[PDB]
Amino acid sequence: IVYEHTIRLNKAVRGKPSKKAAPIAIRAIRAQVEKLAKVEDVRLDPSVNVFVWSRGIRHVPRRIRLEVRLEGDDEHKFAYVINKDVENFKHLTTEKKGSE
Amino acid sequence: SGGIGNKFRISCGLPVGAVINCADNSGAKSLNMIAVKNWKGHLNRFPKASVGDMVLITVGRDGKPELRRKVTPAVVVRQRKVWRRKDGVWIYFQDNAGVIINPKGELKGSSITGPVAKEAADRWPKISTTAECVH
Amino acid sequence: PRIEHCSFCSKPVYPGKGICFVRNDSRVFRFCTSKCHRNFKMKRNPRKVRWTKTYRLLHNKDM
Amino acid sequence: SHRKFSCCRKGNLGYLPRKRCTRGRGRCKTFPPDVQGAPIHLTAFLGYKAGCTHVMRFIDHRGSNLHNRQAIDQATIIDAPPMICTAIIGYAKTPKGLRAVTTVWAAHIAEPAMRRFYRNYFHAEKTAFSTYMKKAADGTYIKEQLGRLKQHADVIRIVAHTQPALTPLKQKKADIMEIQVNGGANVAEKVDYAYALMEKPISIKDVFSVGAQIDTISITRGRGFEGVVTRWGVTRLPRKTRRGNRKVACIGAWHPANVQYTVARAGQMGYFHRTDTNKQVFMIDTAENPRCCTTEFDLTDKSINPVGGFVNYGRVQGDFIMIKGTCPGPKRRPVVMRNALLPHRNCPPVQLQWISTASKFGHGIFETVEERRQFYAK
Amino acid sequence: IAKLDIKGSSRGRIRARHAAKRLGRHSGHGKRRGTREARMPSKTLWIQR
RNA sequence: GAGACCACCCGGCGCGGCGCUCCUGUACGGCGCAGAGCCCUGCGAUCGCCUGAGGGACGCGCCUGCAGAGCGCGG
RNA sequence: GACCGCAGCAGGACUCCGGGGUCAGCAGCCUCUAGCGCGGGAGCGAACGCGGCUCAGGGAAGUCGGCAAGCCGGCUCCGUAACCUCGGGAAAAGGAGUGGCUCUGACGGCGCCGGGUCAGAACUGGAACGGACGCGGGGAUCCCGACUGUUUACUAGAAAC
Repeated sequence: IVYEHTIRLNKAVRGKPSKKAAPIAIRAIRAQVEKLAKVEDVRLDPSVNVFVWSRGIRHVPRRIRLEVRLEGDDEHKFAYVINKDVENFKHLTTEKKGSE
Repeated sequence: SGGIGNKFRISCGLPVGAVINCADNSGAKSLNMIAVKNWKGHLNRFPKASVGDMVLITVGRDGKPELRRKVTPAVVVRQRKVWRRKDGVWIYFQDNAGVIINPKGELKGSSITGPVAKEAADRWPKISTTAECVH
Repeated sequence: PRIEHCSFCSKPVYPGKGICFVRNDSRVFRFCTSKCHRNFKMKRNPRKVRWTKTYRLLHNKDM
Repeated sequence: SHRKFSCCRKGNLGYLPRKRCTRGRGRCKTFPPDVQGAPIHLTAFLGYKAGCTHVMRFIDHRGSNLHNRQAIDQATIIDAPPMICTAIIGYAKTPKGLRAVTTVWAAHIAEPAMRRFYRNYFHAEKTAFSTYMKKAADGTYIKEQLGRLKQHADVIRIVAHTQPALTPLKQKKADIMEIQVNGGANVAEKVDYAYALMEKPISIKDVFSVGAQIDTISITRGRGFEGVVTRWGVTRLPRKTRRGNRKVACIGAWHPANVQYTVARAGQMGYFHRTDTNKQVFMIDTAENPRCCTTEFDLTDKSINPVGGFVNYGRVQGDFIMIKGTCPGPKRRPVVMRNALLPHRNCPPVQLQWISTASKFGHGIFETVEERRQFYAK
Repeated sequence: IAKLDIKGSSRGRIRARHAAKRLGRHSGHGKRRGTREARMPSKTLWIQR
């Protein structure tokens, strides 16, 4: 099962100090994936870590398209997320593809 | 009495220690405020004057020698801070200004220079008649 | 209702809104909002700014 | 020494203690006087606050500064969900104040009303009223109990469930506000008015006549634990001050060696239950009317829902009531309105000539959305 | 095992400003923030002269 | 709508999108038979057109895509 | 980066070599090289501090006193008093410009090459230019000491020496 969702980092880093914007965003992208994936472990591809930190530590990209593929079973349930490249987000929402 | 009529409170902008401009042809170039008539002061409150509040002012060195070294009653015609009349219009005058008036309200000199606010006119009539424009 | 027009924006100003100001030359100018007023303090020509009706008239979008 | 120059103790002491209000929302506490022989009317209603307006009106006040002159005043719109009588409550005048006698509920309690009894509805027993519903609904137990209330209790009240779904509030649990039949000719007449209204919708238009003065009681907006400078209005101590300028310099004199009740100190600055009084109701109208906010001056249909929507509120589906003046409380807050206890003797007659419907959100130059599509055209 | 480059910094932008300065594009009275003697020594014109 | 932790008001929340409305002031780019002039046959700060545009949003109406109410703990 | 301060202490310890860019500069502010993430981390953004930022109108009326903030500043060009030990004051005071482009003139070597400095113009930027950074507020007197210098390390930097 792979879920592709748009994650508003800007609507997450708001409410936290600017000097620590980027760390809070990484953690936020780890909290949100767990709720959507209904998993207990989130592993972030190094490529997402590049993207979120690309702008800097004070301001981050407003949104990052994330491909959340659950790759965990046997009660390990690790969910892997890799940043997908899109030109822009118009009619974009969670778009689950595939099944067990 | 001399100031006659009822004025709805308008926001008050000029406290004491203010050199309001003087538009009269009396020749007082500038007036420095000393007090506003009928001010019951609360502790540590500078007394303040709105458009049309009789204030006692002292003419500065720039002004004519005779009026200097004396407290003269004046009525503020223009206040820079915006004031809301009951119409709900918010109006702000370009530069703070005053006209020297008698306890009766007779001005020291006939001419009033530039705009005069409508609240000054109701309280003090002589200004109203000589006003070039009542804005 | 009663609607005036701004001395800068030229957008109809509904009653109760806007700051009305009187200049040194004894003329009332009704500013639309803080924006109509702040752009007028430094007299950035209304024509140069594209949001004012006056530029739209000059650029002919209004015709 | 002594006080030297004389000032005042800042802050009314009657309102102390300044604490988070324990009552869930505004409570009546005192109801209007009975005045036996008056027109039989209900005293109070409950609403939810909405965004403010900027109405323009004409003042026919003899011997006044603005007599016969156009003026603008500020009013707060309140959505009025139509209420339903859910029960009749009796009170007997007794040596210890008011003691209650024989409260009777309706044959069927309303579904929102049932939700009030349980903390959660879905995950709950839902067993409340099970015996009562079977006990009543045959119209016999209801009649005899109502008869007891009429015989042994002088003061009669209508328990009213308000409907939260009609308004945008996510409350979803009916709140119950007591209303009091007042002016009934004799004790019997009041009970019969209530029984007709049992399980029946009442809208605010029935409760409050237009142009009357009413009292707004609400839990006020708060800002959290605050410093003395805002909580009590004490003057800021001089800039150069070790340990910080914002604080009362001396909390007591040596001989009254304790902190006095009146001494200013930090406290929760909000959520106090507060009542304003004698505020006129400028317009009472159904929001459904397409022209509910139109005027002869308007020359367009003009509807209550403002352009861009009421900020921090919903679409005011029905019965908007505007009170001139700002009622206590933030938007989306329960506000009980009651007929005023001590109305201002001299009231300017209410003649609204225009009501502003321009976008509350942002600076809006468009009274109706249509004029805005017209301004931008293509 | 690998050795990476010095990651030398861009000297492209600097190149353009220095060529335009040769034509005098950036020599406006506001841009210079140094005394006229420092920019061209007043002794130096004389030593050449 | 309440907040130091708490407590309180509420609850299948919310996450994304879609509209509206507002904020800002014509977006990138394309085109020009605009441009002081220098000049190879091109360079050019800007200028106009597209473009009351583009961008954004915490308010507001929805929401089609995920979802959302313990097979906890007490009772 | 291990010395000495009870110690792996925002403290005190002598030099050597010292790239680019804006700039007058071994300045400030960025950067190659070169090092490296320190008595830990997460929530939460209440009071109240501590380090800044801004404020309508007026402005010292505050106060023991403009304490503190704030104003000014770079560059070019005019304009620069009283007094005076004529050396100064003096950056007195007081104004004008400053941006980016399109260009034209002055200077070492045509047979090709030097070097960016200065002027002088156009044309254009919401009516903006030292756009960050570095970076005097000014005048009127009076009282002491002439001043450059030295001082009671851990409460007095002066009129004292």
